[PDB]
Amino acid sequence: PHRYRPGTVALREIRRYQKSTELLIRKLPFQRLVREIAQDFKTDLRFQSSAVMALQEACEAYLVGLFEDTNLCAIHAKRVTIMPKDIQLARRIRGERA
Amino acid sequence: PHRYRPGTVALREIRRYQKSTELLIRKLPFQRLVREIAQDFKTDLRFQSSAVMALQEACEAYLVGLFEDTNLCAIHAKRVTIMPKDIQLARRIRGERA
Amino acid sequence: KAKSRSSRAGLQFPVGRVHRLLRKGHYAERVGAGAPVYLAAVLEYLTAEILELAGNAARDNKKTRIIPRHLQLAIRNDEELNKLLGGVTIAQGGVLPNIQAVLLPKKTSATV
Amino acid sequence: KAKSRSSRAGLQFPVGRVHRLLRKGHYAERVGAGAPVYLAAVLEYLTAEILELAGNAARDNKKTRIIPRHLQLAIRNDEELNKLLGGVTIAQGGVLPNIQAVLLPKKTSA
Amino acid sequence: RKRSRKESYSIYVYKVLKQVHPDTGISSKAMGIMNSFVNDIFERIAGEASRLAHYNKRSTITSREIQTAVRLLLPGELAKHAVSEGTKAVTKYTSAK
Amino acid sequence: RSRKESYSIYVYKVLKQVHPDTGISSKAMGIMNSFVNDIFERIAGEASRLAHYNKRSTITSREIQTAVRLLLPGELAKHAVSEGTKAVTKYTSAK
Amino acid sequence: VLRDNIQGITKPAIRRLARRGGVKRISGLIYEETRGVLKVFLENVIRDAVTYTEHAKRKTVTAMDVVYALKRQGRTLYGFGG
Amino acid sequence: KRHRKVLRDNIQGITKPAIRRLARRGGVKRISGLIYEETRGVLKVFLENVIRDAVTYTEHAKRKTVTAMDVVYALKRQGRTLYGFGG
DNA sequence: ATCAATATCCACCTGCAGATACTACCAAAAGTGTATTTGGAAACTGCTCCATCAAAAGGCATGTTCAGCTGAATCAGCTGAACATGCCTTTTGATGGAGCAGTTTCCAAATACACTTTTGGTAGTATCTGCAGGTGGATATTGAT
DNA sequence: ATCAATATCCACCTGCAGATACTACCAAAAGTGTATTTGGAAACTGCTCCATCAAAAGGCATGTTCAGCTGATTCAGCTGAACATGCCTTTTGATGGAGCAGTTTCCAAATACACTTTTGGTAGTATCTGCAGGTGGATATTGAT
Ligand SMILES: [Cl-]
Ligand SMILES: [Cl-]
Ligand SMILES: [Mn+2]
Ligand SMILES: [Mn+2]
Ligand SMILES: [Mn+2]
Ligand SMILES: [Mn+2]
Ligand SMILES: [Mn+2]
Ligand SMILES: [Mn+2]
Ligand SMILES: [Mn+2]
Ligand SMILES: [Mn+2]
Ligand SMILES: [Mn+2]
Ligand SMILES: [Mn+2]
Ligand SMILES: [Mn+2]
Ligand SMILES: [Mn+2]
Repeated sequence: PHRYRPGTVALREIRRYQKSTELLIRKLPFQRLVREIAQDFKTDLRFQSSAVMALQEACEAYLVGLFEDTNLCAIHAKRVTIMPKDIQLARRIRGERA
Repeated sequence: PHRYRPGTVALREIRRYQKSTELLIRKLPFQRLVREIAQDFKTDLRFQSSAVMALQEACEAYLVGLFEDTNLCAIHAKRVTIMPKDIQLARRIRGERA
Repeated sequence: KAKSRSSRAGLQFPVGRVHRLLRKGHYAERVGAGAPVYLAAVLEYLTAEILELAGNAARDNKKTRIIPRHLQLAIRNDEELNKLLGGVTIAQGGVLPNIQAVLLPKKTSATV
Repeated sequence: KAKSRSSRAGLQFPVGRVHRLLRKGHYAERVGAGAPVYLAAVLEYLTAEILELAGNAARDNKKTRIIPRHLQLAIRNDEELNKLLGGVTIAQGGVLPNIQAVLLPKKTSA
Repeated sequence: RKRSRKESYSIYVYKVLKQVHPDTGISSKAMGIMNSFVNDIFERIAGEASRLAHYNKRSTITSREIQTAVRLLLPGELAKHAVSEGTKAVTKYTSAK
Repeated sequence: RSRKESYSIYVYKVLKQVHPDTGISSKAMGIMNSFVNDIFERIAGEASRLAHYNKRSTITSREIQTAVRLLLPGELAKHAVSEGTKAVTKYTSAK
Repeated sequence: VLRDNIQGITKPAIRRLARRGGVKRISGLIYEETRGVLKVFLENVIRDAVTYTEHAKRKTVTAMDVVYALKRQGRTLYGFGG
Repeated sequence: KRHRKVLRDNIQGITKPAIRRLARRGGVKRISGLIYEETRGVLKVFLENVIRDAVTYTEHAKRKTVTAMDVVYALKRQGRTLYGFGG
């Protein structure tokens, strides 16, 4: 029986995904969450295919970026594990809140 | 011969300075640094005293602003003492060299 | 019977002015007669909201004259004005008194 | 008879269309004969610059067709293009392979 | 030779100040910040408006552009109130000719 | 069925001068178009401000230049400024 | 088996985004924290988009609506026009 | 003429005592020795980026005097909009 | 939990700097009210392309196991805070000079404008082919032993 | 070290999704010839920026001392990473109609014109008055013992 050690697949997933550009959230569940949030602003809305795809590209871009700055915040506190407090520090310093 | 313990006068100064709005950089040393840097861009320049003061206002505001973020980074690392690497983490996440 | 547009609209803020500045920046080929009324109102409205919160700060510091420090305490203490003016610096404004918790002394009993 | 302003200034970019867009962009009341030439040129140059580097990234990856992934690698690996576009996302760009040192495994006999 | 006329919003900010705080003055510095504030917000809106008109192939900025631009630029309760005070002053100005 | 103008003709011309045996996906072509519109607006806009700051009713090549100085980094700026000044000279020097 | 839409953004999806951002090791609390951030983003962006839609007198949110939104939210997106 | 006296090392006029006062306003309690040099550096970059733009406006206007408005237009461009000096 | 040093607070008191204020008043705005066009709301359709929906298909929710991470407790060295001492620089307030922004008048270039002549660029079409995976098998990396 | 279990690389193939290539027709560029507009060229202001310097407080530089913070160490227990499914959601593909967007119409509302009126910004003056900063003096706050 064979077993890769904690972090080894992780590093592998990093390399794999830093090499690709394909979106990483499944399309439908994103499309539902978009249509839901929008309903709170105007009812019976329709969404051009491209408009959702635009939103997803922006949205994933944003998060990937925030995970960089998060990971730099974790690392700063001599950790290798991102925690909420790290996402929090990044979004504070980015000017996004507090 | 009486002695305030390390960090009691510091806290006293935080209250003092956060309470005031006067500029904390001596005026003349700051005016020379402005003429020095400019001259190096273009010679024979003159500055409306208000142009020098506009710069000093922005600069102190920027620095005070940076120092808030820096302090956060220090604290994030479970320290109370700001270090270069805090200023750098702050300016990385701000996108001043991301 | 020259009757101010400002007065016609029920405003202090000068509609005539706001129509001329919209023309001179061009911003578009034509300016609707309602645009500079709506805008002069929104401007009046926002200056009012600030002056009320600033005056309050002035009164809170036992002053009769609003200075910059006052305006700053107003803009920064209001969640919605803060976000509007998030990327703006008020000369001679200072900062809000704010010391991180972890930095405060802890030489007393208190915690058992 | 009818010369192109493009061909006159010796540009691939359309000095006519740039002039029109400057008039009808509410940028000012009046637009000098030179501005839309100058601009057309500056857009051409910068287009040239990026395609160059991208072309090179498509060659680095054994490919003749430039894709977004090539434009991202071009821009984000050039110090001066990366600053200019620092506030821009490239759809289907991904990111530069980059793994913080401290996250790499111990390694060596020691 | 006669110094050129440099117009401000000072007259109007003062009228409004006395409306909200009849006994409260304002420093020439604070009145400075208050001028730059109006000038700033004026552009931000006029801008968004300028754009928005374009985005829909319209050559005319109307009170309908001004309003959308105000919903885009102002957060929550400032927007609601600013849109009221607008709509109101327009509805009045219309019926007040 | 109405004409949706782009810059994709002139991107493609400028591709073939620079990499005559290199192609471009539609998606890349879109990014390039966003790019040109983006920089167009950035320059036109800074030039608009400049004209207004100096009570000038006219955007000239001089505005486009200052603009390009302010918006472009160091080396990009120089090389755009040249490419511009050249194209203007070439256009003037053309009966 | 009804489940919230925000929970449609699954741990393995969030893990994948974190991986592209160079994250090795992920606290369990990240996934909710992340969904909350992702929600605020979309709110902030979609609100502005719809506001453009309603100005255009349309019931269909266009790519351009989103792009114009994303531009005034400082997140400018290349490849969807404009 | 007199030719102006030579300007050099003026960044050292941002004294250790002025940098602490600023950090205090930013609510800083303990300051490493290495901060003062780091801060001088950051300040110098900031000042350069602003003065460059400012002077770019001054030159565009064909003035030899940098105005308050040149600094304000520069600060606005850098996304550091300043109230209290005109515009 | 007492007490001593010293920082803090607060409430009056002057003499300004800066605010408010009386015009004077007048150049530039604002606005009044004709005479334009003319932008765009409105109504109608047609043809995209969007929501739905049911078959095809491949990720993810699930519990167990333990590797190794985080965070806790301890300690030592040394850094940075505080403070006393000596004194150099900046601040403050003039002055005289002049450099140079800021105004005002001619207009000769420079754009705008209205019309006409042509054509470059788009959008349908009509073909062509880069490469996205699929296979085979060789080799590298990892991890247990 | 060995040995293998699994991941990774590379060379080759090939159908087709998505390029490039081709065509015609028309919006919008360019040519022509008036019709406005502008932004230096010269010629003067007065302002305000520069420099200078003298006096003196006021803050800065420096050296000493040690409190307590940082960062190193060690460690136990906790918490995510790894790992395999079949079931459940997503994905894929095709149908009907919502609604975007193309188009013409026409009138309320916008621009342009050239008068008339009012205003707000000014320079000149006076004229008040909020509060800056200074003094006691009463009242916390801190830190040692
Ligand atoms: Cl209107
Ligand atoms: Cl020109
Ligand atoms: Mn009131
Ligand atoms: Mn029409
Ligand atoms: Mn040690
Ligand atoms: Mn001059
Ligand atoms: Mn042709
Ligand atoms: Mn392949
Ligand atoms: Mn092989
Ligand atoms: Mn000494
Ligand atoms: Mn253990
Ligand atoms: Mn229908
Ligand atoms: Mn008056
Ligand atoms: Mn006082």
